[PDB]
Amino acid sequence: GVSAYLSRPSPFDLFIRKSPTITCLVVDLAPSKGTVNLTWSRASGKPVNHSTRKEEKQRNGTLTVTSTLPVGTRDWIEGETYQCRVTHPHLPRALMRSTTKTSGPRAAPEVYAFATPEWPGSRDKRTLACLIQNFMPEDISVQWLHNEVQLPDARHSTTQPRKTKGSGFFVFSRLEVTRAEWEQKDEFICRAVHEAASPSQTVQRAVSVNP
Amino acid sequence: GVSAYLSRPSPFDLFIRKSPTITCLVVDLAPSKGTVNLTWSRASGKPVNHSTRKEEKQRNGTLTVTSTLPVGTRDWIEGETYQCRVTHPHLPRALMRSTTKTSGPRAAPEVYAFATPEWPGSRDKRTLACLIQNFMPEDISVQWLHNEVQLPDARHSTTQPRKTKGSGFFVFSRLEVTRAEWEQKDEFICRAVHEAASPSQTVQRAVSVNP
Amino acid sequence: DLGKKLLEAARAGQDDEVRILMANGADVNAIDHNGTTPLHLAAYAGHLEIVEVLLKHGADVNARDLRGFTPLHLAAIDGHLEIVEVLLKYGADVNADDDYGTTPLHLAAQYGHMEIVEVLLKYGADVNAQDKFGKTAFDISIDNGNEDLAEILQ
Amino acid sequence: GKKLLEAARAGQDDEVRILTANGADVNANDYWGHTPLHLAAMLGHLEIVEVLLKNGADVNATGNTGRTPLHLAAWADHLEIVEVLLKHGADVNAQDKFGKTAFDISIDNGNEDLAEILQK
Amino acid sequence: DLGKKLLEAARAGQDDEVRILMANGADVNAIDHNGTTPLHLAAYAGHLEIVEVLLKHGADVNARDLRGFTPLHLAAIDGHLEIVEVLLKYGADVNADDDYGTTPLHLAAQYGHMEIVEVLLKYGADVNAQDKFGKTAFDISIDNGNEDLAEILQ
Amino acid sequence: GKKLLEAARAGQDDEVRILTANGADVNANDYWGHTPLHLAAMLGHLEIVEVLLKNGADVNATGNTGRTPLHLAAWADHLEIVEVLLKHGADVNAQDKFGKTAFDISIDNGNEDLAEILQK
Ligand SMILES: *[C@@H]1O[C@H](CO)[C@@H](O[C@@H]2O[C@H](CO)[C@@H](O[C@@H]3O[C@H](CO)[C@@H](O)[C@H](O)[C@@H]3O)[C@H](O)[C@H]2NC(C)=O)[C@H](O)[C@H]1NC(C)=O
Ligand SMILES: *[C@@H]1O[C@H](CO)[C@@H](O[C@@H]2O[C@H](CO)[C@@H](O[C@@H]3O[C@H](CO)[C@@H](O)[C@H](O)[C@@H]3O)[C@H](O)[C@H]2NC(C)=O)[C@H](O)[C@H]1NC(C)=O
Ligand SMILES: *[C@@H]1O[C@H](CO[C@@H]2O[C@@H](C)[C@@H](O)[C@@H](O)[C@@H]2O)[C@@H](O[C@@H]2O[C@H](CO)[C@@H](O)[C@H](O)[C@H]2NC(C)=O)[C@H](O)[C@H]1NC(C)=O
Repeated sequence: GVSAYLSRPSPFDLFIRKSPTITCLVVDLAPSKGTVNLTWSRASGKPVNHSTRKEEKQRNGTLTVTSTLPVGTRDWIEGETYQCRVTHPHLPRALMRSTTKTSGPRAAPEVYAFATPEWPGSRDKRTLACLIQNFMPEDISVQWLHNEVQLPDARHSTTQPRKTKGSGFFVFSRLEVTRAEWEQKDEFICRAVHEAASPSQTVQRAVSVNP
Repeated sequence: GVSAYLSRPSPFDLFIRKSPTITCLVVDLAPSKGTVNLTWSRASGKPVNHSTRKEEKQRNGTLTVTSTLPVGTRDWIEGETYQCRVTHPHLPRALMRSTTKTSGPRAAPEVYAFATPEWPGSRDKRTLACLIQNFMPEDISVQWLHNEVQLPDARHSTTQPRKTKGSGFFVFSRLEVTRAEWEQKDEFICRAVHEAASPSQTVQRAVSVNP
Repeated sequence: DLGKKLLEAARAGQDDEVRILMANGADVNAIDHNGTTPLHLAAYAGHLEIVEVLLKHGADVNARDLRGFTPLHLAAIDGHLEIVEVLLKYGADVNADDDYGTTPLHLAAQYGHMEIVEVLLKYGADVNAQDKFGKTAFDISIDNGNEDLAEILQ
Repeated sequence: GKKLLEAARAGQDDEVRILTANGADVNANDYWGHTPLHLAAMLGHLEIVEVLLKNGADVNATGNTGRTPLHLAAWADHLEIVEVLLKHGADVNAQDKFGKTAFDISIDNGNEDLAEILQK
Repeated sequence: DLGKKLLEAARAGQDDEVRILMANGADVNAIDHNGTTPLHLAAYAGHLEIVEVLLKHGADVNARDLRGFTPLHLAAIDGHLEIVEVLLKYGADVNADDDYGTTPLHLAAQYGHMEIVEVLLKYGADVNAQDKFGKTAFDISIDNGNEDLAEILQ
Repeated sequence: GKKLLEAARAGQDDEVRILTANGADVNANDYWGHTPLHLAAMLGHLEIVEVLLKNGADVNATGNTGRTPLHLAAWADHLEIVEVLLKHGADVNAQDKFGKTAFDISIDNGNEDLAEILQK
């Protein structure tokens, strides 16, 4: 009952933070006293950096162990492959997960943003929506911005990338805003970080609550 | 690689078609010799109607088997629990899946529809988006309508129901429309079928490509 | 406005409040966001005595919500036999269709209300009425398991 | 008074407890004449079945169909709830309208592990 | 219009087509949906000759797109040394910051362009400038494995 | 001429075939000096390794780190590809800058089931 996952860097970490990382997440549903070990290796054999390891036992009694390995921006876009080999004493066979740069057609995102009308009960709250469509590959980062201030990721929910009925991928983003926020400044910006958006890897769109 | 799934009746089938059904889906990644059997039974022991079975072998080699059972409306809304058992000669145990009416707080959906601006290339096509939010429980059916015609489901894409941290679930629907269509009539309607939309279990919003 | 509380009054069943609000000028055909009228809500909730008050005072008996529901549809769903009669005596379209071709006979068959289907039949309900999915009210009762009802669905 | 029926289905653990302090009927019947004990046994909510047991619900309560909490727990393959209801005392030979016992259900559904708990 | 064709011509390297479009009155500082000027694209794509021509026609050397990139940012990313020098000679801001705090020195360190780094430092680049995540170009080079470049950055 | 590299990495088989027929170099090299064959073996695309073999791809091509296509196939724990590559005359005793064979790589990864193939 052990699972392991390896992710590509987020476009935000790679282009905005300029510090890409990959994370090996291991989720043990029923943990024994043995300690999980996560080892890193590159396909070329060139040396891995020093990873960071995190450990948390959740309320349902499961253990989540993560290892975050810094990668090189050069090595990632030039196609290096990284593997994470997981060994635990009570696991009969090792689990290995790999990751590498995305492949296939490359399309820049299209961004549109909307604002819901004033519901009588929602006098002091409004819902803003963002449509990000027709991009490839599927990896993308979504951000909400107000008064030149990044809003926390917890304030909006972004759907998982889905293949369009036509061409590309599309995500949606839902964000609630308060009357105090739009009265201070009635301008909210939805920003997408995506590799295929040239030249700056960002596309954005603004929306106002008041017409 | 054998998995089984058992769904509740779609709100569309139960409230609109007036013919609620439950479907048992089995996907076998490596089909070995032997017949898959799917059997139904009710918790009260009352008889079940006659079901329909469908089989289909995809390109990758996998077998997909389905059994759809008609259920009664009064039956379902009064809390009858149904159970699907999947048997194959080369499976160690049998597989069992169960389904019953939704539970918990009940809240009617809010529906908002939006239209994307015209783009130089996409002058003959354009994208409509629908936000259905703050609904409980999580089962929802989404439909787009134009000129008293229900558009085929293959023309739109609807996101999985996602929970706003505090108040209800939300879905999004993306529909591409053609210039031929909005020139015939610039009224496109996004309708939701949901239990708690009282008294008719439908909530809707209209959108126009041009004001 | 006053129309809001009339809608809320008719749904809750507050008979005297409906009369008080109507006397004060409330619109007997006020609608909410789905086109629902107080006659719809009173027929759905089963308040015969508000149904009659609204009908005598100019409430549209064949009003349709955004789905195409007339009050008779909702009365057949919630199985309110006397409301079905009074609605029909006041000129309710017994063969009214919603956007999907659903007639009151379809819904009464779905929820197994034999007493309602024969009142509808008495008032000329079309046994052959087909929803846009191609199913008569006979088919709906068969698929919902009311074979005892499908016998009289001709 | 029948808000405990909806809560037993929903699995609201502590809701059930406050609903019994106010003395919601532990033998309230749904459309299928089944008590909140049936429903919690059917849907696998074990803490709940115990508080209904502590508050004095009939372990051998019968629905319209003659089915006890044991029947519904066997049908749903919730092995522990069967043991608990047995420990608190249930008629294993109780039949239903169609002539079946919890053991007959276990044979029809093919749970030998359940059948072994029942015949011992 | 002319701005769209000039942006495409400036990106593709279409040398004579930039001149014809500007002869037709194309705005040398035309912008697209994300604020990108033709100078941005010419600097990004490495077209030094078009970069020079655009500057000679009054192109804003410090133009910023919606992220806050100047053409110097882009020339630093792709490592076009001669374009960085011409941008600086025409008055580019070496310490230009984006909406996240990223200077050209940050981008040169991320992509390991040592000789870009030397020139930017010769023109007064703040080695101590932090992005809004609290990191200097020294930090960025270390996080990217360019430890040989980190010795020049402290 | 290096669209074959991305086509080998992406794994679109028919896309590879048509590029190879037009004469695209089967010994094209990425930033690390690896052919389309390296990427196909590493990414577990057996179907393409054979098409490349038909086109005569060097099975012992050395990357900039001195790794053969066999090295990466063992690194990725791809059993059948390794024996295919070995059948086409792979050099087992080749070593990288580190000084490692595919065997050493299965020893580091603890893949003795594949180390048997290399032992065998
Ligand atoms: C309680 O038990 C559930 C088992 O149902 C466990 O939830 C599991 O949580 C992990 C993350 O801790 C999920 O894995 C990964 O989630 C990330 C989210 O960013 C995603 O990137 C990965 O692709 C992967 O999905 C896993 O999906 C989830 N499992 C299920 C069935 O939901 C966990 O032990 C406990 N739950 C929580 C919320 O802690
Ligand atoms: C290749 O074989 C796979 C068999 O797995 C076929 O895909 C499978 O299709 C079924 C039906 O949609 C999927 O069921 C769905 O599963 C999700 C969870 O994964 C569940 O939430 C949904 O309710 C639904 O039951 C099944 O998972 C899916 N497997 C996947 C992920 O591939 C596939 O169609 C075949 N491809 C072709 C066209 O050859
Ligand atoms: C598939 O199973 C059905 C159901 O029979 C039950 O299924 C078992 C898995 C188990 O639950 C037992 O209680 C039953 O045996 C079979 O339908 C039966 O078919 C026979 C002859 O056709 C008939 O006499 C029974 O009355 C049927 N029972 C029902 C409920 O319809 C069916 O034959 C099985 N098919 C295959 C290919 O095995």
